[PDB]
Amino acid sequence: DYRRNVGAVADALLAHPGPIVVLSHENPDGDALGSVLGLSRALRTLGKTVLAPMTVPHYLSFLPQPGELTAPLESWPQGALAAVLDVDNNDPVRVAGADLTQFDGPVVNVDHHGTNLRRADAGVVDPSKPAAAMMVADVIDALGAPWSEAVATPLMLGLNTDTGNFAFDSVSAETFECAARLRAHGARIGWLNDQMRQNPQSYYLLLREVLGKLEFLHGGRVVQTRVDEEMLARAGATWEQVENYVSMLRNAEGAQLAVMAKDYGDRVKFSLRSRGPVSAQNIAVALGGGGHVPAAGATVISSYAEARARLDAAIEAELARVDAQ
Amino acid sequence: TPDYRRNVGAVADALLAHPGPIVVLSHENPDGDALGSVLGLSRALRTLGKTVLAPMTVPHYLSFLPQPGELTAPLESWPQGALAAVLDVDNNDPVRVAGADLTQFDGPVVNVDHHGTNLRRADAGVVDPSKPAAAMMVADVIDALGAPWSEAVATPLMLGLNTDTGNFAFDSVSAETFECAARLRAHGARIGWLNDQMRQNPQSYYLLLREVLGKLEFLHGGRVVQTRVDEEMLARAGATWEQVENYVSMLRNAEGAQLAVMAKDYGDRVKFSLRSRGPVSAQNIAVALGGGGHVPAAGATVISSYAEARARLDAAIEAELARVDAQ
Ligand SMILES: [Mg+2]
Ligand SMILES: [Mg+2]
Ligand SMILES: [Mg+2]
Ligand SMILES: [Mg+2]
Repeated sequence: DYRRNVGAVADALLAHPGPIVVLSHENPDGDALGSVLGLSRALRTLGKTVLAPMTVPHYLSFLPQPGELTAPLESWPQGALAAVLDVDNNDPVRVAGADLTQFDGPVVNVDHHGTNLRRADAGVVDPSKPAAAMMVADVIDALGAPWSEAVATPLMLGLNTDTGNFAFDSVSAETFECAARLRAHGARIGWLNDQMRQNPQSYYLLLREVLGKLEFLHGGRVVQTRVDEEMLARAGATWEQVENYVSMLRNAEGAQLAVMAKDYGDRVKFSLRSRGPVSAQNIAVALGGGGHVPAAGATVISSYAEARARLDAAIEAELARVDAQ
Repeated sequence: TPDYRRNVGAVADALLAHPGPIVVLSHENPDGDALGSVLGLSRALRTLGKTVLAPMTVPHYLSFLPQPGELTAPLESWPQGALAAVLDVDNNDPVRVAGADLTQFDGPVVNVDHHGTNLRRADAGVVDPSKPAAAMMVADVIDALGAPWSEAVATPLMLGLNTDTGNFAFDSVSAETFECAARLRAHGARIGWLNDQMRQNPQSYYLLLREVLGKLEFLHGGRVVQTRVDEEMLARAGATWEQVENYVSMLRNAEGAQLAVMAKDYGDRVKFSLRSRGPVSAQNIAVALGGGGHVPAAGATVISSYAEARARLDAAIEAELARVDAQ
């Protein structure tokens, strides 16, 4: 069925005579941007007219060339087809650059999220692939293989970012084979990573702050850090940059729990990473929230001291969880 | 290539045919490729019933990878009838071969290496600088050995592949590099565990980073980034001078910067590491302080206090930028 559906997506794209609007999810990541650019370039080499509305984050701005990605679409072009990647088309609120609730043309979808409703004129959803870019590569082969370096490179970038440079346990042998194909097509791995290593002054100044509120507590097995808007003002950064430090704190030794705490002032908004025989969703269901399986995310509308005490009690609760299991 | 496959075959042949002990060696201060290649070949050779000694000193950050008592201390003499299997280094470069003294040995030597400077002289050998990790080539040798594959063999070879390619990020990564990773992963290489263990940072790392970042400085409008580390900072952090080595690179990553400078202040002298981009020559700046190097990567040791040294480094920086802009 994977093969048959990759084929149906590609056939629908090949058969479409009008413009093709290529879309991904709001706040696009490397997989989103990379899948949209790879598919867009492949379709343009075949002579398709493509619109790709997307707001490029700065750390990814080296990749698009002028006029490849546009501002959000005012209105849908006549005879358009929508190719939605790395997100569910049945979730318009999460699809950025065009409003799918105002469109009635054919819709095609390529996604690797298990939450997908699996409803489109032609679609392929495969949670066992760790990046939509892998799936888009298979579509491009099914389109007639319009390969070039310009197509391969953005797809390799999305393979990279969605697997954390081939570090996550989602990486299968098939993931590596796809990277081998992409490299043979010309993907510029060295250039990609020289570009992805660049960091703004904001990053360093904010990481000086983030580390300023760091403590190795619980006798040595839990780490905790904290960020306020003054710290953001002194670093010259934004709140969407604090989401690059909880990963580094999970990496601490002799520890089990790495807690980030965003302190807007009138509420605390947590990100609680962990590792080992400790779960971080038995603290996100012990003070409320949502997420994925090992992740977390809980908002306490109190001030700073109180929310942290609530969190510490929930952590001793996961501690009894460990003492029991 | 037939040459490559013939030499892989000759190396496996010499290993299978040898009746006595096989001493498996790599270079001093082993990296992930050295340890991972030594462990993969040693484990494979043991499933074929061979007597293997693997003398190696493992650095702390890699000590998760060997089984306890899998490696030995350096050999103070050679077992009778031994063969030396030298990986990830040239056997004609004995100073760099750690764990045994190859100038005292004249039994059979086998070599598996991927550096171009290798003299290519061994009783059986294969050198291929187009392979980005010796662990790739060791995997090919294990195929030619006929040894049973398993997670124990595949996992250490996967680490060497990771560490020598920078997690598949260097320009040396080829299609066949990824084809090798796929094959290792299919054999059970524990990719998640490996990257967990490689990102296990002691408290010292974070404290030292805070201190280093505490002295970070952006100068000349972002073009120049600069910091330093002294003994007080290492005392406060519980850190070593060794841990001050991944910092000149994290600084070169600063956007808009054409020059990164790290200064190590030992009380009586200051060692400067300089990296530059675009038109800025780190060499000219280093030569002005008494040092030198390549155009984008240079160094100098000034025998003074940090204050005196910094003033002279600022002066040398101003001249270089002034030359660049006047061009
Ligand atoms: Mg995404
Ligand atoms: Mg994705
Ligand atoms: Mg090496
Ligand atoms: Mg090597």
